[PDB]
Amino acid sequence: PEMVRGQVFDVGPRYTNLSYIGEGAYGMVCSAYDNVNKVRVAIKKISPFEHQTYCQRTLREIKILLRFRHENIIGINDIIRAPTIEQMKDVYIVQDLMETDLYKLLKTQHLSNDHICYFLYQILRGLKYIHSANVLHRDLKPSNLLLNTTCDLKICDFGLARVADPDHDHTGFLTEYVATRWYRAPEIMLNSKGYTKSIDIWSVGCILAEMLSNRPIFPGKHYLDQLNHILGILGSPSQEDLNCIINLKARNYLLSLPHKNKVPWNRLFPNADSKALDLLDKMLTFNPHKRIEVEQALAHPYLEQYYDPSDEPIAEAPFKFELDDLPKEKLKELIFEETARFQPG
Ligand SMILES: COCCN1Cc2ccc(-c3nc(NC4CCOCC4)ncc3Cl)cc2C1=O
Repeated sequence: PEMVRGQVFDVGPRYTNLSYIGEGAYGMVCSAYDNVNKVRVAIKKISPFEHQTYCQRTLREIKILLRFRHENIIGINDIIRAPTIEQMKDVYIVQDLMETDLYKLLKTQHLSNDHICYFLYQILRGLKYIHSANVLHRDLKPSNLLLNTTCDLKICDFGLARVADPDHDHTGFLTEYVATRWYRAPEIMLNSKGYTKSIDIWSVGCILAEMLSNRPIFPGKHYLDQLNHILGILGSPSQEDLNCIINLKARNYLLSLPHKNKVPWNRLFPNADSKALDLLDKMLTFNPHKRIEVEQALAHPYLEQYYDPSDEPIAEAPFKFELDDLPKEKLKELIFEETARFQPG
């Protein structure tokens, strides 16, 4: 076992010469040389077994990604874990290594309008597949959009991904939320658990805006500041949209705010393609029921040079619907079972 930044990476001898990439609350990613396929790969060490929530998220991530196969989505190529539940302290997911991500690219590179268009196309093409499986990504952001030197784009990090559940989307005002703050749709702060597909379209909207200027459109500094930033650009919600917010705490907060008029997109993005801003507007709609869906976004005139629904595949086996109540110890068993197919035996 090699250390990487203090963590044992128990993946050798097949995977050697490890370099730290990044991490999260319960895992670390490294590049590693695969001594079999003779390529570098990405390896995520996941260490979730001391927390039910991280176990839930580990099982979803693995189960979702094992069902998916698509050019614009990062798959799982191998899973390393111990041969018995007793000896299993971590799980390692092996994935295609990509050169960079959109976060790093936007900090260093101006994107031509043709690159923005192609990137957005690829995002939406992968998202069409995800949504067609009845899955939500729920943490779409530039650092989760990987790229290689030929500008192929793949969506990664399904750690917050969930099967859609729109009948249980309602919650109260200021309900805590885990996904990355700057890409949260307004309704998260108002009345939404983020259990419908419209949550991901908002994030893609934010990504498109950020591609146009190299800067996050809504960099909220804290939870309610995120909504402040959204309403500064979109302006005050209409009576009709405000009437869809039935929770009094949320509604009366909105009614307490000074009036704001809509900032026209062509004012924030003077050099942008007019069709790009027309799609941007439709993705960054305040009311989630009125917000554009993934297949309509693909059909938008901005993407006319790429749109080809016959070459925009859907999932063969969508998710049909309960791991919420299960303890740490039973989810470990389910993770062990879910990963059994990759064992030598
Ligand atoms: C612990 O997990 C948290 C959630 N995260 C974080 C993360 C980071 C990185 C990759 C990844 N990164 C690369 N290439 C790098 C891109 C940036 O620039 C250097 C190379 N290639 C394949 C993958 Cl899977 C995946 C994830 C992921 O799932």
